[PDB]
Amino acid sequence: GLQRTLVLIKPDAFERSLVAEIMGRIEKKNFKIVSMKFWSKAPRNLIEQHYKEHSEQSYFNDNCDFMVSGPIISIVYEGTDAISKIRRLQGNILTPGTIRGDLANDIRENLIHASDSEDSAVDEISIWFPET
Amino acid sequence: GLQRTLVLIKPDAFERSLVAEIMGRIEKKNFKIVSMKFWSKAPRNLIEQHYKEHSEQSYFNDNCDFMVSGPIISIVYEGTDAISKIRRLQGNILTPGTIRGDLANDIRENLIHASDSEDSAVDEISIWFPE
Amino acid sequence: GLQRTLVLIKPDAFERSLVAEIMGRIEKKNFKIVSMKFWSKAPRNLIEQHYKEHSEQSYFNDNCDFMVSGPIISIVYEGTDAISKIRRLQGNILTPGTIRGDLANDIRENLIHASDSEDSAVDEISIWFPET
Amino acid sequence: GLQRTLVLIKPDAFERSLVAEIMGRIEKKNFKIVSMKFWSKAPRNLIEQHYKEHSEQSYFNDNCDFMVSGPIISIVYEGTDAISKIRRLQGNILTPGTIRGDLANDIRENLIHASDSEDSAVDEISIWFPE
Amino acid sequence: GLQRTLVLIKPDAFERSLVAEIMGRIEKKNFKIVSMKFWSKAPRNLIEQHYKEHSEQSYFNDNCDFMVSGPIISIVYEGTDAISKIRRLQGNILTPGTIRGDLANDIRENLIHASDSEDSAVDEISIWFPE
Amino acid sequence: GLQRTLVLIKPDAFERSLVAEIMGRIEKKNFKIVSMKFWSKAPRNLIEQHYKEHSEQSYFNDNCDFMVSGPIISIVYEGTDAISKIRRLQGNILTPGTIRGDLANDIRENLIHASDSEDSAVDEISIWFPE
Ligand SMILES: Nc1nc2c(ncn2[C@H]2C[C@H](O)[C@@H](COP(=O)(O)OP(=O)(O)O)O2)c(=O)[nH]1
Ligand SMILES: Nc1nc2c(ncn2[C@H]2C[C@H](O)[C@@H](COP(=O)(O)OP(=O)(O)O)O2)c(=O)[nH]1
Ligand SMILES: Nc1nc2c(ncn2[C@H]2C[C@H](O)[C@@H](COP(=O)(O)OP(=O)(O)O)O2)c(=O)[nH]1
Ligand SMILES: Nc1nc2c(ncn2[C@H]2C[C@H](O)[C@@H](COP(=O)(O)OP(=O)(O)O)O2)c(=O)[nH]1
Ligand SMILES: Nc1nc2c(ncn2[C@H]2C[C@H](O)[C@@H](COP(=O)(O)OP(=O)(O)O)O2)c(=O)[nH]1
Ligand SMILES: Nc1nc2c(ncn2[C@H]2C[C@H](O)[C@@H](COP(=O)(O)OP(=O)(O)O)O2)c(=O)[nH]1
Ligand SMILES: [Mg+2]
Ligand SMILES: [Mg+2]
Ligand SMILES: [Mg+2]
Ligand SMILES: [Mg+2]
Ligand SMILES: [Mg+2]
Ligand SMILES: [Mg+2]
Repeated sequence: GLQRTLVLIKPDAFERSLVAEIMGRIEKKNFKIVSMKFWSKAPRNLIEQHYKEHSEQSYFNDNCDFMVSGPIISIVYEGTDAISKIRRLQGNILTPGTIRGDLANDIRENLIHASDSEDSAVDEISIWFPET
Repeated sequence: GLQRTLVLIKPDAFERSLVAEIMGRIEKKNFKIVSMKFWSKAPRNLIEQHYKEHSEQSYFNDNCDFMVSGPIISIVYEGTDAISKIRRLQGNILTPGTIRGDLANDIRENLIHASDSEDSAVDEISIWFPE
Repeated sequence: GLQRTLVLIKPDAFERSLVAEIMGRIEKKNFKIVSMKFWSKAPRNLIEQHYKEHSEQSYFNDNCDFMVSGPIISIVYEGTDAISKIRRLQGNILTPGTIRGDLANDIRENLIHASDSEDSAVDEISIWFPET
Repeated sequence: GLQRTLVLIKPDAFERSLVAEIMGRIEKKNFKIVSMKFWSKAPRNLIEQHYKEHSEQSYFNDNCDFMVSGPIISIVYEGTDAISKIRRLQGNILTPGTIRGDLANDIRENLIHASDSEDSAVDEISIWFPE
Repeated sequence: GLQRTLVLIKPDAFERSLVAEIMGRIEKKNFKIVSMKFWSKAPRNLIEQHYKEHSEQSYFNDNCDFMVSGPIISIVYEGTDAISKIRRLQGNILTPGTIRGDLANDIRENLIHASDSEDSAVDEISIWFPE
Repeated sequence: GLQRTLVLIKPDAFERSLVAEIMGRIEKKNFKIVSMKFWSKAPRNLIEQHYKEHSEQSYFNDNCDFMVSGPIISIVYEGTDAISKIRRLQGNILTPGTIRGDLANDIRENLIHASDSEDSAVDEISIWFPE
């Protein structure tokens, strides 16, 4: 039933004034905020931990540089089937109706991260909320 | 082209203050209200009749309990291809862009019913609007 | 504390697809629907009763004709200080922020009626909801 | 891949006061206006050229009639993958989440046109914005 | 009393993706577009004429600079009491419920201009729409 | 011009799912989040300190009870004239167009606190963000 998932609101959301728009979409599907931190600039080690599965890719450093270019919010959301449901809400830039489908048009500047699995959720929550 | 369909706004929509949000999505798709009733509490007999096709399912009684747990609005909507279009608007909890997709996250508490066929529409309209 | 007020959603709201927009504004201020009726065309006697205080004015018949030109919803709303608060939400065509201020621009086609006093509320509710 | 595409806001959008709603959906996806013309009533020749590929279909003249029945806005939008993305945003009357999916319910009165290919985009831009 | 008024959507509205939001507030009040021009960068002369009455103020040239720092839309709107009503809709940065009250927070970068009188409306329309 | 102010999102905003709606209104007015904390339950001592100027009022204890009845968000916002502008956005339950005017209808459960002066802002920021 109940799950917790990790969401990042990305620097481009701040730049484009879409923070509340994104949070509102998750809130409207009835998911609750369990933990939340605002980072004026997230420490790079946290970002590199978060994206460690990508450490070998050509885009790794550039993506980290983006994620450090402005503020981030890290949020733990709770609700039924939260991991998959918030992943679906995130969507992609090809799918209207979703956060990325309605609001994003870039492979990197895509507004929001949501955990993609039970395993990744557990790990991302411990990165951003280790006092847990 | 022109059809009529039956919509129920469920008790969870009242509890969560989403009645206008739901009705607004249908209105914006250019469907028109032909008939509408507000029930502070719907008669259990009407609920059991509405969900008669589910009477042998494990969830039948609990669902009926939920459907009488608060107010409901029954609406007849009219427009081109209304039955399937409003069904598509209803959607499901997995599909963002739809009413249930954007707003609901429960197998039972899912905000809206819309008729799924011509036969069920005629039957459901008859139930809520016997006049 | 708690009051009930009578709201009419006018034919122009139907014509312009603003029914839910208007109802949403009242719902968002936390007022609850206690009674509601949809009228494909309201009987004229009800409209003339509703506007009886205006029976002598030059605009009486024309206003009644408008109120009968399309569907109406009659709603009883309940909440703290409902009469005055919903009156304020209705507002007027000069006051942005209000239903009429944001959405209406006519002396007659102004989308919504809300009871203006305790006395008028009691009387309007009994017109539209006599089985009460 | 930066692209430019042609959008028409149709007379039904003006009639239904949905012009800003439509433009806003495109604006929110980060597409930029490159040029724009308002036509209180579009010259018929421009409409016939626009739908030239449809001249042998039974609906051609009634569709043209509709397209001159009220104002039109023609817009050149620019952005990454604009042709395909704005086409997707336009969507269809069956798919909620899109402009047509949320707002339209007719085969003819469907609110918006967006170029469907690189070739048609070049051609449609030359019709509405020959300069 | 049917009137026509001149509206400018300013470069900050384009920068902040608020063009449709602004136009939508006017559209929802039932005002109609009579003409519209998009300016990727407005000719400076047009801007200097528009703010001619301010030519002796200290902010004149910096204000002009801002007004050519990005695109502009000039619109002629029509409706009952349009000059006063659209002026009121524009509002000020202190008053929530209005365009500037909800969306702007600067003396210069304030999103929208609306004609403030019958005389200025006639004059502003002649600048932007001389034809 | 530039100021910082302290905002609390109150427990009733969480209960009614209005957190983003409230934050969205401030964001749209171009104010920026400088600091933010989520409290699943705020320490009563912090609440009593925040409302210290009310300690001799009849409603003090009940208000504190309410303020610890659910989660709160404390936010420092920054922008031009932030203290009074965000105060104006907060508004009151009588004034439509504002946060409390559109969304609240209670003397206690009123969704948002915003600092009302420079002195109270410095003091309130110090309370919630002692760092
Ligand atoms: N191919 C490619 N991929 C990129 C580039 N920059 C960033 N990315 C990837 C890194 C991330 O996995 C993804 C966006 O961030 P995210 O939080 O992982 O979302 P998602 O990809 O799981 O849906 O985009 C890039 O420049 N090229
Ligand atoms: N599958 C399922 N449905 C439940 C449960 N509890 C209540 N329901 C209700 C909610 C659905 O709106 C209603 C009918 O759903 P179907 O999925 O039965 O819909 P339909 O056959 O009317 O088109 O059953 C439940 O526990 N499981
Ligand atoms: N002066 C004038 N007043 C008119 C005209 N047509 C309608 N009215 C009045 C009748 C109503 O009192 C008012 C609008 O309806 P309502 O439900 O009474 O709202 P309100 O006037 O109490 O705010 O407009 C009209 O043509 N001229
Ligand atoms: N298929 C079809 N199209 C019609 C009819 N009447 C008007 N039209 C217009 C609406 C369409 O936008 C226009 C072009 O046809 P299309 O390429 O199938 O649609 P589309 O690419 O705009 O989605 O034809 C009609 O009766 N049938
Ligand atoms: N008063 C003032 N106005 C400035 C300044 N810099 C740019 N402006 C511009 C913004 C105003 O829209 C424009 C015209 O002045 P106005 O008539 O007082 O404002 P308004 O009628 O557009 O609300 O002057 C400035 O520094 N002070
Ligand atoms: N006046 C009043 N205020 C109450 C009551 N119960 C709780 N409160 C709280 C809600 C207000 O946000 C808080 C402070 O309001 P003021 O009106 O005291 O605001 P301020 O002095 O912080 O600017 O007092 C109550 O019963 N009456
Ligand atoms: Mg990923
Ligand atoms: Mg179902
Ligand atoms: Mg009256
Ligand atoms: Mg086509
Ligand atoms: Mg001026
Ligand atoms: Mg207060």
